[PDB]
Amino acid sequence: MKEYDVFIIGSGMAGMTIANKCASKGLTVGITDELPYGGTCALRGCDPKKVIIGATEVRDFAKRLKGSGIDTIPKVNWKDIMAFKQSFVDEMPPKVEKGYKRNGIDTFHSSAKFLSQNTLEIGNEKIKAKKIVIASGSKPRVLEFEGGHFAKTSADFLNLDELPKSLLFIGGGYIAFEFAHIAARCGAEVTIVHRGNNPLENFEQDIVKHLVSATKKLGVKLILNTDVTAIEKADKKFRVKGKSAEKTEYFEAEAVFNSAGRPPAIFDLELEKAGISFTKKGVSVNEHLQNTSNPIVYAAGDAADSEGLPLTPVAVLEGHTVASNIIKGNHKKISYPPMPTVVFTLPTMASVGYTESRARELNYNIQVNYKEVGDWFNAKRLNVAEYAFKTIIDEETQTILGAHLIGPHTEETINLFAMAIKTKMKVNDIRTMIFSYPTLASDIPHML
Amino acid sequence: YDVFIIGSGMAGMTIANKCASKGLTVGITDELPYGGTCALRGCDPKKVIIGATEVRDFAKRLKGSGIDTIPKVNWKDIMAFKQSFVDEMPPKVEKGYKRNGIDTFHSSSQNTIKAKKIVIASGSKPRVLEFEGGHFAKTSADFLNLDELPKSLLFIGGGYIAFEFAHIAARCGAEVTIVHRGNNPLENFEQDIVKHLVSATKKLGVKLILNTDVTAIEKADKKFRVKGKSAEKTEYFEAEAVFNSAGRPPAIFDLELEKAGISFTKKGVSVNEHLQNTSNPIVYAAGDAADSEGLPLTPVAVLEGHTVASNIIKGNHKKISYPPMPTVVFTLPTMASVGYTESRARELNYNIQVNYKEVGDWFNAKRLNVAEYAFKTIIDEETQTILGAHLIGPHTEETINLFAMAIKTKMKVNDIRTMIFSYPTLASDIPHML
Ligand SMILES: Cc1cc2nc3c(=O)[nH]c(=O)nc-3n(C[C@H](O)[C@H](O)[C@H](O)COP(=O)(O)OP(=O)(O)OC[C@H]3O[C@@H](n4cnc5c(N)ncnc54)[C@H](O)[C@@H]3O)c2cc1C
Ligand SMILES: Cc1cc2nc3c(=O)[nH]c(=O)nc-3n(C[C@H](O)[C@H](O)[C@H](O)COP(=O)(O)OP(=O)(O)OC[C@H]3O[C@@H](n4cnc5c(N)ncnc54)[C@H](O)[C@@H]3O)c2cc1C
Repeated sequence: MKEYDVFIIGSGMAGMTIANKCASKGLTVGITDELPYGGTCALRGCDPKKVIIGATEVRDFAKRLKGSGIDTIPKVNWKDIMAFKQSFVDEMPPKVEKGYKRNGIDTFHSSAKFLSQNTLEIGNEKIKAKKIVIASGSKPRVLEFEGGHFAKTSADFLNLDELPKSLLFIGGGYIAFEFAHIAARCGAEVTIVHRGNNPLENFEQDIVKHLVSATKKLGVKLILNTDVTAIEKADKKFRVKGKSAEKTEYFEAEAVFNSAGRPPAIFDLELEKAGISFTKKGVSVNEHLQNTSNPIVYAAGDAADSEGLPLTPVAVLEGHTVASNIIKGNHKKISYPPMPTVVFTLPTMASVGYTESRARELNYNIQVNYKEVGDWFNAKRLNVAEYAFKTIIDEETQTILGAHLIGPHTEETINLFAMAIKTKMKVNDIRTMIFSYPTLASDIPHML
Repeated sequence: YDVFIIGSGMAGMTIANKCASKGLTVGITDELPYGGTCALRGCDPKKVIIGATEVRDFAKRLKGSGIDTIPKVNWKDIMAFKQSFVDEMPPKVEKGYKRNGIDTFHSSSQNTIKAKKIVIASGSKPRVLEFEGGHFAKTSADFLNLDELPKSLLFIGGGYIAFEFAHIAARCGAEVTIVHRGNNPLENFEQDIVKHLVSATKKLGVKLILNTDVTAIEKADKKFRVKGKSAEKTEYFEAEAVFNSAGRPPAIFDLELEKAGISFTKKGVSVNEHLQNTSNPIVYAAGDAADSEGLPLTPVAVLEGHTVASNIIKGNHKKISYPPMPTVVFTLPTMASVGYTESRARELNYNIQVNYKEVGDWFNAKRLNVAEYAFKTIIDEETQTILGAHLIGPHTEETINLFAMAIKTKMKVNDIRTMIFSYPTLASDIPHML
């Protein structure tokens, strides 16, 4: 058969990071992906989404200054932005292929299961390897209710030839809200059906409520405390059944979307046939991101049950660590800096570090600064109605435990709270800092 | 009075409000409405107007790529929008001053009303241009008060305001000229970066005239003819309005400084480490009015305020300390800098590593269809910390502050590389720049 130094399942951010890193320290590298090389982020995730959001920002901005110095609000041309998006998606796989060829990396284009501890079924073949890496990331949750198969994926949303006239999103996290915001701004009826009491349960609700507000003003119907129990095909539309505490509601839309959590993409690998430990949260890893059982097996990114948030940069960070323990031997212990996250709605919400309740749960002595500040210059000049913050400061050290933002540019500003946390910067050293002005960053000293 | 303050600017307001809260008697005077250059005739009103232009600019980068129509700026309606900001501010300063037992006065020897300690916070004024016809040239405040936009505009200058205003006017549909005396525009800034703003500014339909001294302005009908001499010719330039964009001397030359023995230069009131005058020790200065190590920025005016306020309140216990002072040119694309230029870090004999790159191909420049994206970082080799960073492209006005925090925190290069940033964002390009 073929022996390999490293064999990697999936050429995503974690797969690319290890493949490139190991191949340039001389090792023989075999990588396989069932889909074109790139990963969820580059082809069907963050990048394509952010491109699309581009044109909506133009529309949103023109709308905000209407009759305040702008007369015509542009309508988004759905056709042209998909093509623009596509030029980014189409270029990335050949770009990762070009690099794999220039690095002595064997490209395989087939799915992968374990046959044994150190062997894999790649199409027909039977590739053994010295160290094997699981970097499969996560997949859409299979909806286990009558009609579940009618619910299109996130990938399908980003590949729409035409924008449907109405869209329902089954979910209550970041994807449901980002895709609702895009759909509505491009001129469709949108509904969001979420099973929980609170949308974006993970985020500080004193921030989330302002996003719910903006989301209603946009013409997006938020349905809470509802389990979808069916999807039926009524002509070329869909009739969605939802059950709440007593009553039953039906909802019609030209397209229904699966916006649920994403389980780790590890359940079809025949893990058990290789003695590899796993949970419902993904591949079980130790402090070296080495499997807790089979020590030839490493995992990184969404496919690993780590303390890492399911974020592109985390997948890279975990990538550098796995590749290091492979190339040199188990020396490096994974260390997480702050993990800032963004919901790419307009207005954006951003969060880094602990929530109020999380910091109390950990018995930290805290100070809380929450403030709605829509009347601050930065919100008023851009005519953005929702601007609010919540900062969590440790009373003992006078450092930041966490920051939670909604308003203009929070996706950027959240990174200054990230750096303040990582550098253990005292609250008074941020207050007396000089920022460029007028800028959103320059409001940070007023948030403390 | 305990404290008497000349000018309710950012420095004036800061010292006034700070002293008044500790139980001191406070007297302040301006001459114009209370607020200062930034709030009423500077940064604030300028940023409001730039908003409308960002819409037009953005709806045009994505022209044919998801946007079909490019909106025209309504000069009247954004003036009105700008004016609502400016008009509501001075009554808001009264409400603060009155709610703290501060005496408001609205008029222009050693300590002559007399008071125990006196503060000079007069800020800066437009340079009086002293050539035949200099008076025709309107102030930058007048640009921000224009009822109507002229059809052509000429800017005498090579600094941030000349370019910021040229960008606005061009985007609003006007033929625009910059006449600069110097060899290079924006001389203080890294030229490896400035050259990219030059490129974009010409692509905008702006004529940049270099190495030219303006010798006259002549007013024929509702036009003006500007005369300009180089090493060769005396080229002439015609425009419905000419603007004074030349540099702002400190606003102290008409206060009769010599009548109080108070040290000054042409660069402003001479101050010590306490921001107390090097001669008269009853006199403190803050802002554009002080010849301090502080750049002429709003936040510097505030920082200098809090030091003067503290030395006055408890006695001379605090020596002014400057953090990194990031500055921005609010053109599109924006230009940003903080800390040392390459040549300045060499002048202080730092052993330096320099990272430059033009990166208009990177995802963040490419997805926004911004052609100009470049950076230049200056790293001290010994400590592996950032001495300076210099940026042009999308969001540099926001991103430059991360370089500021990195410098203040003596953050090692490798810890910026290992940081996790929100993605996709402009901030997440920082570790690639390093
Ligand atoms: C719509 C969407 C938007 C997102 N937006 C953001 C955002 O803005 N910011 C952010 O930080 N994160 C975002 N994320 C998350 C981000 O995409 C992931 O955290 C990151 O891409 C995980 O990368 P990975 O390397 O772990 O997996 P991926 O990068 O997805 O790579 C896994 C690869 O494995 C392949 N594969 C899977 N199973 C097998 C198998 N059995 N055999 C062979 N190949 C297999 C897949 O085809 C895929 O190419 C988003 C995700 C989605 C879905
Ligand atoms: C067009 C422009 C754009 C700018 N943009 C920016 C920017 O984007 N970012 C930034 O950080 N900085 C910017 N600045 C700089 C900023 O305006 C100043 O640094 C800031 O105003 C400093 O405040 P100050 O207290 O020193 O002066 P000011 O607040 O300007 O001065 C206070 C007041 O003193 C008054 N005064 C003058 N003489 C007398 C007198 N004899 N008696 C009584 N009162 C008097 C004046 O009327 C003035 O209103 C800009 C400046 C201009 C002109």
